[PDB]
Amino acid sequence: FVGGTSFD
Repeated sequence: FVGGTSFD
């Protein structure tokens, strides 16, 4: 997901 450390 956009907005975090290495998330989808």
